[PDB]
Amino acid sequence: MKVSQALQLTSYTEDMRAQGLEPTSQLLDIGYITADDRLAGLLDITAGGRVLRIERLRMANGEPMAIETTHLSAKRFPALRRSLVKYTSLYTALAEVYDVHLAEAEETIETSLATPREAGLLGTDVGLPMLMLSRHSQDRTGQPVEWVRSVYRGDRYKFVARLKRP
Amino acid sequence: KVSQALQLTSYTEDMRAQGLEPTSQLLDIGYITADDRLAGLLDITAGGRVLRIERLRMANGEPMAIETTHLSAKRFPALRRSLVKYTSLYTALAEVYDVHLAEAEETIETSLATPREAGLLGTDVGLPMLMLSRHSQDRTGQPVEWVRSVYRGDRYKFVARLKRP
Ligand SMILES: CC(=O)N[C@@H]1[C@@H](O)[C@H](O)[C@@H](COP(=O)(O)O)O[C@@H]1O
Ligand SMILES: CC(=O)N[C@@H]1[C@@H](O)[C@H](O)[C@@H](COP(=O)(O)O)O[C@H]1O
Repeated sequence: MKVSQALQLTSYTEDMRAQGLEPTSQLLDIGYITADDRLAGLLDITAGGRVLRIERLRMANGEPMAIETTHLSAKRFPALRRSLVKYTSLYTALAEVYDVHLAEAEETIETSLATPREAGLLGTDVGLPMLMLSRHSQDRTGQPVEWVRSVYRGDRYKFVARLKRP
Repeated sequence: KVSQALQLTSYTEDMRAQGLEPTSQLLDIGYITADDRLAGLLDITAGGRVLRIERLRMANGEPMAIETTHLSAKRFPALRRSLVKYTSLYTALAEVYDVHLAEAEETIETSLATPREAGLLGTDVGLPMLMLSRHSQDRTGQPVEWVRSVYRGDRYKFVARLKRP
């Protein structure tokens, strides 16, 4: 009953088309923030630097799946906020508008509980275990492009990884 | 929350990969009968004998996970004393049986702690847990193990390196 998601450097839009499900999104909030030392180091920008923050509800066939909050350097991508009016896929926007392509990412997987707001958005009981993911991605020139923190419904997701003995 | 890269390594290797000292407690070990599910996973006949091993995993002495391992009993004679000997299942597999893991599929999910798990892990019933399953095959292409582990949600995180094909 859970979606089985392969761990791979792919977009939510790509992932849902793999599942044969229709991906839609709801822009919960978008705008600029000032980076603290942590976010500055992750995006290789000067402390105090401006960060585009994008928060989206990701749905599969109209049902809430996850809330994703993505962070990118506003200085590098000043027209990206506006460009997302035209693109549903962030990765597609980066490729077509800025010729930026992701090459490597580190993804972290943890579990914890949703905030009251998240639980309301996802339609889950607030006591439901959730899958808390982060993704730190870099492009083909080795520059960090995004830092993403996400909350995936614990009752709808499992992740799958292929392991190899080195 | 302590980090741990997803790759085909043992608990022992992963712990020594950090500065953490791995210890385990053997909770139980015994034979069960395989249902169709397990029989398929281990490539034995339904009704076949499976060795189930239950271990408590500690990092620097603090309880971290309960790990339940399933293997074909017929394939691994004297596995119990061999596990006592080497402590690492993977070391035992290599040294005793000349069995070497080549590939595995790992599943990562959430769950809630059962009363048994909460008691063993010194935590609360209903604490969010990370539930990981590993299905591994050896260099002959044969499945070796099917493992299910429950990690304290407040103490563990798993890390994966992604690269675009
Ligand atoms: C790691 C994670 O939880 N989600 C990633 C996220 O890092 C990325 O920003 C998004 C872009 O999807 P889009 O191109 O469809 O907007 O795809 C994935 O879902
Ligand atoms: C959920 C999982 O992947 N558990 C793996 C398990 O499949 C594997 O049998 C175990 C081996 O460790 P050991 O040699 O006993 O120290 O390492 C665990 O981490």
